Amino acid sequence: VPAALKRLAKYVIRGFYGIEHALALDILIRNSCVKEEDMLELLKFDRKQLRSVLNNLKGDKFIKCRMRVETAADGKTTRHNYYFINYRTLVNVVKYKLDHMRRRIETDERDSTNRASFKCPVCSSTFTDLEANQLFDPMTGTFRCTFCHTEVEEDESAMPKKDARTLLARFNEQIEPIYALLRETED
Amino acid sequence: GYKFGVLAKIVNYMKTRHQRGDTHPLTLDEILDETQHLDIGLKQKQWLMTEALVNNPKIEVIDGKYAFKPKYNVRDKKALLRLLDQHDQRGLGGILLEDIEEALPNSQKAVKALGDQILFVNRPDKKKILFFNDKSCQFSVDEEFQKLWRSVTVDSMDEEKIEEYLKRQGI
Amino acid sequence: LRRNEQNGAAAHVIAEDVKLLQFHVATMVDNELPGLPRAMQKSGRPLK
Amino acid sequence: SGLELYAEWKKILLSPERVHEIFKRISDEECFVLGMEPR
Ligand SMILES: [Zn+2]
Repeated sequence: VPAALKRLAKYVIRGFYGIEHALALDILIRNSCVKEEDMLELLKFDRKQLRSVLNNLKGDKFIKCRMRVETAADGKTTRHNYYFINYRTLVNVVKYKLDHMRRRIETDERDSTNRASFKCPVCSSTFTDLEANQLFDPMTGTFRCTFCHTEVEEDESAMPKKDARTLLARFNEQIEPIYALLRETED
Repeated sequence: GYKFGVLAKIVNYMKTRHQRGDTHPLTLDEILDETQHLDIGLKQKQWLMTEALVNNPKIEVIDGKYAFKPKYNVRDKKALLRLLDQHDQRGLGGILLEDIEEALPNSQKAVKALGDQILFVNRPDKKKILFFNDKSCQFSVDEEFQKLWRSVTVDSMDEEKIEEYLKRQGI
Repeated sequence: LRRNEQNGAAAHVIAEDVKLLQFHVATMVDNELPGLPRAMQKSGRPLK
Repeated sequence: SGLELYAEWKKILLSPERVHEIFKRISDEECFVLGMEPR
């Protein structure tokens, strides 16, 4: 268990994940194998909230879960749960959360272009340059929706796009540091 | 029943003494005289002394005379901070704010003096749990970033599809 | 469900919400499901 | 059990999205074997 793997896990979990979950990952770090009931006792949190967090953790398979059955002295049926962190699973899961973050930004950028520029207040809906041109009549001499009978301005569309472009640059700066840590891990 | 509520009354009297502020430990017989426990049998008192007084964590024994432990409860905000740090190091967990309040006068002012170093979490019973902050590592998370995080779900992603995505992206 | 996912609501909340969504969709497709409750119209008359 | 799926080998709930992704991973040629026209 080289210290580099532990450093990667600590840095990623502490910088780019939730504090309440990091609290449980601390127990996972402290001991490789822990009872689920012992994890509860260490966590000191309500069963319902813990089970919600555990369902999220099960979905993301951050920590692998196994089921063990043994016979108690009393003989009553007992169900025993074991959760333990796996570095190989964790690295990939984290890496892809990182990766799909970018696909989302690209999709938002493309949607911005997808939206139509023409928009008409009386109509109250977006309009394709196509529809605007057909609505235009050569005899009248001006291009204007046939239905609403008011001029169309495209300036309103420009504003939100500019705002989003600024946000993307900030995201790149905030995500810069973690890539070096990832590189140290691949080392 | 017999010989249980009397012990409870003694322990409550000790809390009343501590609201009084008399740090000096007191004799059990004198406590009985103050609490009108003379009527009770002596043997029950002896059993209490031998077993229950030692079992009670709040109670302490000094020079053959029994009284609370002035060390157990918090007395100064600096010691509260140090205790929180030690609890974080040893994985003890936070301490109940009601107990800290009855322990320390003006505990709320103590917390205000802590400020950022102390993290308080609400509880359905209104009890406040306190956790020391980590000085070594400090990180900032922005709400938009947390949202961009939140949407994406690996649970949708199937494990084989995971290793496949890495292999596809040529690394 | 969209708002719950947006807020990162409890996993059990989302699970029960998805269960109810599945129930509603399956009931709309067919209201005569085997061994499942019938969706009334707030008046005791099962929906068609 | 009613309108929900359980996969037991231990035993976990099978959400619709898992089956959706598995079916997407399935190839067109396998559809002919399964007797379902892919197009
Ligand atoms: Zn118009």
